[PDB]
Amino acid sequence: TRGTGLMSANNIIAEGIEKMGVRTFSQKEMAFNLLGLLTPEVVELCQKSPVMADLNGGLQFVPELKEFTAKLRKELVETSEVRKAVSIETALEHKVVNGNSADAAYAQVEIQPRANIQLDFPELKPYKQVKQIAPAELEGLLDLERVIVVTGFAEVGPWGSARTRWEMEAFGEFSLEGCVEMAWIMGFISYHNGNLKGRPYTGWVDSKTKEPVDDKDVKAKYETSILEHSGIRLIEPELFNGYNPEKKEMIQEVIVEEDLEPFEASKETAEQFKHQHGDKVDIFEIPETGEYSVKLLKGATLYIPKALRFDRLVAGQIPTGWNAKTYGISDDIISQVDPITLFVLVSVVEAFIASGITDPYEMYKYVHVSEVGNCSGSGMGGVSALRGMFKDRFKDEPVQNDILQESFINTMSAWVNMLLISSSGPIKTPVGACATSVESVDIGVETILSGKARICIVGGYDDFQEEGSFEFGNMKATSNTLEEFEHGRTPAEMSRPATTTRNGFMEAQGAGIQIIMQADLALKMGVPIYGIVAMAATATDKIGRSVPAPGKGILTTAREHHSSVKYASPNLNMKYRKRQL
Amino acid sequence: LRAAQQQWGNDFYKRDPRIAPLRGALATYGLTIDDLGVASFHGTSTKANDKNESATINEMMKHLGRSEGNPVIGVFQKFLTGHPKGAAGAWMMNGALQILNSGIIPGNRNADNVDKILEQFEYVLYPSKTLKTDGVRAVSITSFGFGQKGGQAIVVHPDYLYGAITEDRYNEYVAKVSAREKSAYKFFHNGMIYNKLFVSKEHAPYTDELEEDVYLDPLARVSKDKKSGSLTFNSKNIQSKD
Amino acid sequence: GVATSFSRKKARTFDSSWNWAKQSLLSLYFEIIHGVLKNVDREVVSEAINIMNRSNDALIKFMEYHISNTDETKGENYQLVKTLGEQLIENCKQVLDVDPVYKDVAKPTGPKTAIDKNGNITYSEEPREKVRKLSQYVQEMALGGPITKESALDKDSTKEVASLPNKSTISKTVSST
Amino acid sequence: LITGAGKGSIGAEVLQGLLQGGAKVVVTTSRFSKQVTDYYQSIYAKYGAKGSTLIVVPFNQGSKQDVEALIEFIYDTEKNGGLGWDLDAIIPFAAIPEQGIELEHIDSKSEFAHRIMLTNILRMMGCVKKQKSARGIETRPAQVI
Amino acid sequence: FQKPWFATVNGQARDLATMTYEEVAKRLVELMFIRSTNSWFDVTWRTFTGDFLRRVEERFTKSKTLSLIQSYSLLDKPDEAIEKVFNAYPAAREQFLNAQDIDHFLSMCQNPMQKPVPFVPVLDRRFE
Repeated sequence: TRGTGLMSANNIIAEGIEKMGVRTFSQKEMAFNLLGLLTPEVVELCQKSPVMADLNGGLQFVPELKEFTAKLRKELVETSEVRKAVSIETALEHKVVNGNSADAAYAQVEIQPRANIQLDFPELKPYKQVKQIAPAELEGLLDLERVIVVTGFAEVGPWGSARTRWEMEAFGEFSLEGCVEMAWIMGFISYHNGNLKGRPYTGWVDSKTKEPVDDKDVKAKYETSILEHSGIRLIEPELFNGYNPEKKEMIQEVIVEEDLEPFEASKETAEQFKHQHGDKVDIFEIPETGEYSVKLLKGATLYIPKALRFDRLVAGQIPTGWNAKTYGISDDIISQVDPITLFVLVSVVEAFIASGITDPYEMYKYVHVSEVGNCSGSGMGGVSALRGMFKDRFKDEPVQNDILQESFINTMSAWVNMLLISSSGPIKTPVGACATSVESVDIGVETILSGKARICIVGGYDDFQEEGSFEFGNMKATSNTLEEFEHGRTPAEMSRPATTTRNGFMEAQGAGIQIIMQADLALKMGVPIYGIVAMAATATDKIGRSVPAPGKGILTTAREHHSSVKYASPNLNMKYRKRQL
Repeated sequence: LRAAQQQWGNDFYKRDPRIAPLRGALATYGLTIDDLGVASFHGTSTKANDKNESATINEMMKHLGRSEGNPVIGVFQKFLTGHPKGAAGAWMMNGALQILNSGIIPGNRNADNVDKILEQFEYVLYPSKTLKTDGVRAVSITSFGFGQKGGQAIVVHPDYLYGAITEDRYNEYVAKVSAREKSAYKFFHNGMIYNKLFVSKEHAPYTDELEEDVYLDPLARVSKDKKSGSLTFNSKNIQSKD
Repeated sequence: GVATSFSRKKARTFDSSWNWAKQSLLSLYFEIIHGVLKNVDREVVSEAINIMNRSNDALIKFMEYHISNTDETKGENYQLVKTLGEQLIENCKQVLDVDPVYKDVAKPTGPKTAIDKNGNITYSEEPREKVRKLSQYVQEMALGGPITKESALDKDSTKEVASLPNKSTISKTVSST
Repeated sequence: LITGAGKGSIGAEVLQGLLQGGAKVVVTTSRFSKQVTDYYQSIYAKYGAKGSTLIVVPFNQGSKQDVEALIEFIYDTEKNGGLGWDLDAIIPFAAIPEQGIELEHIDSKSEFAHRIMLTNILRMMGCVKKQKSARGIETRPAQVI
Repeated sequence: FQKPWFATVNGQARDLATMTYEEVAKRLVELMFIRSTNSWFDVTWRTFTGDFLRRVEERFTKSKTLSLIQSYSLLDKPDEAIEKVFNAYPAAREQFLNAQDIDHFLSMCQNPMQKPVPFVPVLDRRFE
């Protein structure tokens, strides 16, 4: 049998053997021979006595096969080596007669690709081509202030930006432009321009080693790193303030049964312990320092840190090394806000880019400051802040005084306005949990149809955090990663929608943002148009007692009365409407 | 005129109970129900949601009498990203737009074996590999949240808008885009190599003297300041009779 | 070596052919319209088998739509796929309620060792001159050799597709030869 | 059942044919991984004909416990987490390559190989005999190729 | 002045960032090549224009290909060499210079082993 190619099962000498009038088989041929042996006639045959099939192809009739195959291989080898030892002599003789100058004209210049990362605007066809797809009656039929078009989108998520995410979602692998962008996002390369080792240089360098990188190499050098630290993967404790779902810190209440070794506490701290425990603690000043001594007595109440083992070890996390500073956000902002608010700012700037609008003020050349809304929203809001006010205040850790503001779901919308837009438009933050981002688009449309805003920034955003993931795994809404390891599933293949073995959703983090405008406005500003928003609707289901149970509310977006469907309505005819206009 | 265009071109179905708000919103741009090629599914990968979603969409298409053997192509984006709760739709929408302006319908690459129950849903196809079609015309984004939150949104290929305008206005637009696309491309690469895509505004476009003046004048716009080189409200373009 | 690998919980099932049919038609249909596949390629005939073997009503309806709504004016490709579609619908209607058949239609290949002037050895799977079909492969295997003695494919696939369900009666056996 | 049907093997082409022919096939893999399940899904989505099932299970033929557990898994009723199948054919192509190992070099590796390519074949045949005689199945013998 | 402002196209003041790759290459040939004598004023100026064309090819090629400009001697007919390079890569006729290809152009402008360029390519510290 001839396995794969060249070396495998001595394929090179196979033709040699065939010369002797023996047949060697491809895998497909030899597979057809074996399947012959399961045809009814051979099966019923094999049921009577054993059957010895010989699919040898007559090779049994070649004498001393061993030494005869060895012989053939020897003649191919000695003919290949002789013709190599003659080609290498003729090469040397050429190189001695023509030197290094007539054999230098044969060396061509290779061009190596650079990454030319495009913004991927929609291609506009010539007017004849775009006039043919729509019905000829459409021209002058639509109110182009009532037509909501999407003008710009971005996201920040486990696979980077919309651009990279698409490449991964469509082609299961990055191009050159993808690999570069993902590298740049995850920090694996910065861009240098000036003196490097004194010598002037321009282009990418490694971020760690400050070594020149060329674009052709960035795939080879950092693909593995990128694929390993991107997407759905094992939770990293760096990205969540040392949260390890293996060792999830709890505390536990114990009644102290024997006095504690007296310890040092400042006056205030001691008096705090005295107000809490009352008689169960004894405080005494130490005259020398003025620092107090505290002693817990029998029957006091102490909190022993334990540690639990949670079974949701995997989650869709923004690529390791993602950093708002990269996109150009300042440290005074990064400190102040919840990481969610970074994902939103980066989504909004990158969505504007994609829309062609670099300086948002440009939008106020064409609209009044009261006409640019922000109908985006979140399901759960700034959960880093909420953890910083409920756990990290309770544990008297140093938390900023204005943590409450940062927690509030609308704050991310507000922070956009305060840094980028500086509008006075409608500000409607919807909370729809998983459906928020669609409730947002619904609000956005309605806000623009109402006339209150000509442009709205819609979308959703949610962070992922210890307390969420724990409470999702308690409800049994998420996948149980230890059950998936028993099933052999690697992380990458744990989100498997519509499959038989789906048991729970992978929880992820990040934002998505679209810019929606009236078509008329969009055409006037000359902003790209990635699609019309023909319809957006929400719908609650029905009377029940299970809040997370999804229903058939949205089915209502297809209601129509079919009692009188005998003669098609003249209303559904475009010529009729156009005439009546 | 606009209200006249509205009554016939845009909102011809908002009273008629023989036209489904889905049917209408496709019919506006002279598309039949058979033109909704792709449905972007919530597809969380949980027992309950995925069967109830598929049943819903299958029943919409079956009521609206979408032709037998013309199933929507389901795209389950969440095999790759995972489910980011509130941002889920906003990813799916981005995915829908990318599908429209590419003709490429991605494939659920983790769809090892589609659940046998989903067979009963004729109008839903569950592809396991990317299909390069000759064009999508419309995409249905459907989400289902906690607390009976249930959304849908249709998104129609932008080329059905250009139908609506004249050759001259089209040509003006195409010019103005091709120019902006170039400026944006410039600003993007500059930003990316010098870490300055994000530039926080230090000032409102209006000074605190003009704040109220600008709010109260509906036709107040920003004009290129000659000195600063930014866009700011000038005191001669607020309550301006011109 | 003798570490236990097997467990019941790691069994992966695959039984959703009813779904993969429709994808496999839709891929073929777009491969042809973009011109990745041509009317001469054997790969078309393979896909037809792999579709006919998966035929049911639900598939036939899905073809009937996707083909009858193809606008043959839009290029030579669209007339090609519309002709091949109608054929493929007729074939699937015939073999509905017939058993699924393992039929190979690939090109039988023979080894080919080339040594160049420089002495580099290249192996290739060259299509055999005599045998071009499995039906001819059998006949070659029947006749043996001198040592064993003791004392429409590649030209028009659309036609070859038509002839898939039509069970060809063996007039005289290859055993007799 | 079919062991040793790795990618680029005779097995693989046998498997292709069987699926294409509506056979319900239990293939085994030594190196069970994402890449292998993704390949087998591709195969079945290409070829796998109506009323054809493909079960991919990890399995180390060189273990006696794994052979017994597999055969129990095929024959156990679905209710007991099995398949509840009566094998019609067994195709044990599972092997490990040995090269340059003459008589004097026979060691661990060669003895293990022998146990995969002989002994455990005899154990599978055994275990199939014991599950078919347990349920009094007499008229459905399992063709072994 | 004897060193014009480089980023001019048809007497209109622009910048490097607002010029296409074509418009740059033409403006190099306009200022650094001589029509009357039909020959590059310098040798290092021919080299500088080649190094810019091979950068273009690098920026718009999709895979490892063989440069159309194998030797800079082919630039001794410049307008044909431009036409030939921008016919292989017709995208570079409409796209503006990448911010990387602006920084590489200005790093070439301050090459010490070449006759200075006859134009002011930027207003910054080094304008003097």
